[PDB]
Amino acid sequence: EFNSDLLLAHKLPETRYTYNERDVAIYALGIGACGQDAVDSDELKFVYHRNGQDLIQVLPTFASLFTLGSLTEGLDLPGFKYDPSLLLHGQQYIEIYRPLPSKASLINKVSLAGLQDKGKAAILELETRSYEEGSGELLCMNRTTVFLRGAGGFSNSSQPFSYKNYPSNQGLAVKIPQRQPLTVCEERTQPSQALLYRLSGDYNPLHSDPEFAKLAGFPRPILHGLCTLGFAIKAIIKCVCKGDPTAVKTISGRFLTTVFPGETLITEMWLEGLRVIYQTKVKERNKTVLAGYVDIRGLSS
Amino acid sequence: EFNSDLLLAHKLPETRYTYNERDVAIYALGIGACGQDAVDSDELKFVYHRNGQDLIQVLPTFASLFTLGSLTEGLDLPGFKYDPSLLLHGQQYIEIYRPLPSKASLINKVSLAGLQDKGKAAILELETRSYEEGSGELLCMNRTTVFLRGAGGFSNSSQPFSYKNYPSNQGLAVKIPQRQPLTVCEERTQPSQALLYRLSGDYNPLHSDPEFAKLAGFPRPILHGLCTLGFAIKAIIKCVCKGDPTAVKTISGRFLTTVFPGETLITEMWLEGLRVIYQTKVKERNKTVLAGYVDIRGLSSS
Repeated sequence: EFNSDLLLAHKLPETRYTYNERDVAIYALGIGACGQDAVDSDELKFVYHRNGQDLIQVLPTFASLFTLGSLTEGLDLPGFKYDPSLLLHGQQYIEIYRPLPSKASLINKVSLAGLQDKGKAAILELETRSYEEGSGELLCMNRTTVFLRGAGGFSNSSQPFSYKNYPSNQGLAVKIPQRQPLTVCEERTQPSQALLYRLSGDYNPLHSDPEFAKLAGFPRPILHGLCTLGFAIKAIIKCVCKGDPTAVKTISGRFLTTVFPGETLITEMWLEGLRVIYQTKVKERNKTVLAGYVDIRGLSS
Repeated sequence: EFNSDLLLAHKLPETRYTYNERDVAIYALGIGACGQDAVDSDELKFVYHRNGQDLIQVLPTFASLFTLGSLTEGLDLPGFKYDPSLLLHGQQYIEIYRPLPSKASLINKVSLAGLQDKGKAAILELETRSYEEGSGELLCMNRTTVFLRGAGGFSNSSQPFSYKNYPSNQGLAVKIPQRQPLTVCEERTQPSQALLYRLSGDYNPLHSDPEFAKLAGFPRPILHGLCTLGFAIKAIIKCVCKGDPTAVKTISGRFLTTVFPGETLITEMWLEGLRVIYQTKVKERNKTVLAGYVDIRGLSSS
């Protein structure tokens, strides 16, 4: 019952998403803004402004909230079924075309960017393009890569189905350079980090419910992968971009191991031209949990 | 009078662009579609269709017409002046997000993507984002890179101004692999190629007027670089993409040497994953005129 033509021709429905400056600030606190210093000049601008909360600046990983809903709700594709509870989020890819406003109404155009038959699992890549309702301008684009356990085996083993409808270098794993890191930044997450971060939209019991997380194989609920990503990109903004969030042009994050709220995240950064290569480790268990890159603006001044 | 902040905050006005299926076919003929064979199944679909001309397919380099006008008129940027006649077109970069329709009404939002003080010249990069009027969807994006002779020295030479507002890997020069090419395709351009291609929009006398071209430093009028680019990308569509223009997702082309209408273009191609690395030479003078890459769709069922 799987036909590739029908699936490639299928059109996924568009979405609306609305947010305001209070949503922006709750997100920023959810990913640790001013977590260590209330008067941190670099990070205070993400949660407060003397002339009104509408003037706070948006952290670029906020754009990841614009995808929420599709994959875990269901998302019916012609000739391709999967179990959403065994879904794993493999990587996130974000491109920021314009600085994100502190409030907006978005229209999200969604499209199937990739599908691979991997034997027992399938890899699915969904693209969300977020247009601002007033201007009509494209603010950003997200590509979400999920590992759909149990969803494989829908095509012929002689030629497994592989589909990539985007430039293949985007989100490619980049090797960690052999030299010492340019800058290392360390930040502790709060014991309640997941309970606060989930108020930005992702209410998955896996990050809040002890019993549910035990049944998933974890001794306590685990921090959202996208929260970890927010911490890392925040660190890059602080330690490489001189505090300016609008320096961030692309974000690639590959998720590796689980993080538990209350642990300390260490982000190591290298600079390769105008690409920041980075890696984030949990200090306590000394495990790498996140890796990727950030393309940044070049400006001599 | 040059301030970096004032320039970065400056917003360029948007433009409208309209085309139909006749514009598409004239373009396709302008970059050599069916140049060698009228009944070529691979290329006839770019200029004719059994069920009406509106069902012809659009060659992706057609999107380069959506930029025309900007740099050549003048385009005033705060604190930065330049002479548009001393403009040289260094590279083109195109991203195709959806296959281009055979007729459209576009809104082009334009923005300053890059500016460099290179001593006596400046490098300027303009981005055009083309939205379809009905859907509002972003069809494609162009980045045009021009070397503006005489425009340098606008910043303190003590710290030359460099500004790049896009992911720097896009359009990077990629090394030609040391192995032999996967595929080579060669096509003769027509002596009148530039006279036909300019009817798609670029009426610069440099490609049509013998006296004007001599005064620019050329023995005869030269073919538009974007015409050469059309030839290269068409060759890649036929020789790598099995004839499907919608396989093309990205186009980078760096212009290197002059081409004269009537010369024969040789395109060499290499495959590195889903990136085609390419190079175009003029057969007669054995000179490289164009180089870049094309990112293509991956689809196992093709």
